[PDB]
Amino acid sequence: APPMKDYMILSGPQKTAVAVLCTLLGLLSALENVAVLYLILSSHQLRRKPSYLFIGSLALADFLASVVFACSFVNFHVFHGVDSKAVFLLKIGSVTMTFTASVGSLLLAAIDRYLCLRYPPSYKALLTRGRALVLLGIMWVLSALVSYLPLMGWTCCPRPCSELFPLIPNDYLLSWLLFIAFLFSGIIYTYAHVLWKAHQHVASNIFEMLRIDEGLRLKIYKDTEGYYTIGIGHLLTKSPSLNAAKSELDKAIGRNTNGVITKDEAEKLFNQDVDAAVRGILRNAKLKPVYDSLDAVRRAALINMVFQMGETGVAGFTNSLRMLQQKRWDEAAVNLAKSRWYNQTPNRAKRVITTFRTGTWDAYARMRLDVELAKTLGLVLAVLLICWFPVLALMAHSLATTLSDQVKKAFAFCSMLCLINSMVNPVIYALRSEEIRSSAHHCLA
Ligand SMILES: CC(C)(CCCCCC#N)c1cc(O)c2c(c1)OC(C)(C)[C@@H]1CC[C@@H](CO)C[C@@H]21
Repeated sequence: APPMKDYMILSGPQKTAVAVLCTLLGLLSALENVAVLYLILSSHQLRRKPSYLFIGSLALADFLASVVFACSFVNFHVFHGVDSKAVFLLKIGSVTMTFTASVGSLLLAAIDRYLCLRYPPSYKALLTRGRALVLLGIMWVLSALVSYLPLMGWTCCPRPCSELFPLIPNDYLLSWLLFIAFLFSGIIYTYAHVLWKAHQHVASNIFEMLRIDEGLRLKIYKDTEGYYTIGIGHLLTKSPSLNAAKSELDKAIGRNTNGVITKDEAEKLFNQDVDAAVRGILRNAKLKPVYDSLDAVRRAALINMVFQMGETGVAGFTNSLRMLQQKRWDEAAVNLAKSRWYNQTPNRAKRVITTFRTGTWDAYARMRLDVELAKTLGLVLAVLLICWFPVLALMAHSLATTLSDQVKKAFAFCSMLCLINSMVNPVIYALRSEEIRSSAHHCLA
């Protein structure tokens, strides 16, 4: 077995360099984690949600790691400290558990977001307050099992020992690294899916715009005016007869629908009405110049208006139409707010008016705050990936070839990044998370 002092390498000023960085970063990391752990339990709206149970569990795994790692790293390297032979297997095992639990905490946070975005109405039933804690425990137990194995019956006896960590073999590290790479593969595969489903909800085009405003329905419905309609506002007949509307439906689809149409039929019939709306605007002397100046987003906002009150109606908004052509967005936004169209349908008008001033689909963005929560995580996962890649790579190199004191020195400075990662992560939540930033004004006082 190799000696304990052989793993202590400090070429003069690098001993006081770890002493100034590791002690400052480790105390500052435990300062932010405690400001997050209490914050989740302090606010009534944050404690109930399962997403914040994984944010809290990360801060819990980070707080304990920030104190256990910074204590034992400065102790062993800077002050040449050796507590006991059994206590060391406890120190290392405690660091191994707290940092593995940070990874696992984020995997559950990534799984939480996958279910939320992939299956949104079935999320609240697929993931409950209890189920999240059951998943937390399972993750914490498997964290402790893989982390304390050396402490238990695993140690390097006839098998070669690791040149980075004392008393631990190459075979156990290989096992933990492969286990951690399995947790990372889980994170990468689950989050790649999270970004794909988040793009689906932020995706906008006119069909998805008017789907919100007009209201999609594959069954025959009645519009505000009282006439029979189908899909995205496709008025069938003004007539009070449903059988007349049912006949009009079979006429417009070319099949015996019996009151129900398919989604791609509603999309077919929609683009049929959009093409017809566009032609109407073009064959309108007052509307065409306005349409000519508007972009792919603002053009859709005008078609939205033509869908609502027809070409002859929209053409009447001469005051606003002049501003839309002159690109005076803010002046048109306030002028349109002074219309009867805003006084009759404020809900829809505000959104339409916004698309005219911003030039963005943000006004029609579904699940925006739940989607921005997935964005927060992405950055947290990026930092995690950045900081941990050099540390794990040196541990992988350790098992394949023999490494000299020059590599051993470099590993100690990479180990400092885990501490930086755990310090940076609660700052990301303190800046992006809107629910945390909104609670930051009330909870602290
Ligand atoms: C943060 C981490 C990268 C976690 C790796 C988990 C172990 C893998 C398994 N299974 C890590 C890196 C370290 O360099 C060390 C760590 C933990 O723990 C203490 C107790 C502070 C050690 C003190 C003695 C040093 C000997 O050179 C190694 C120090």
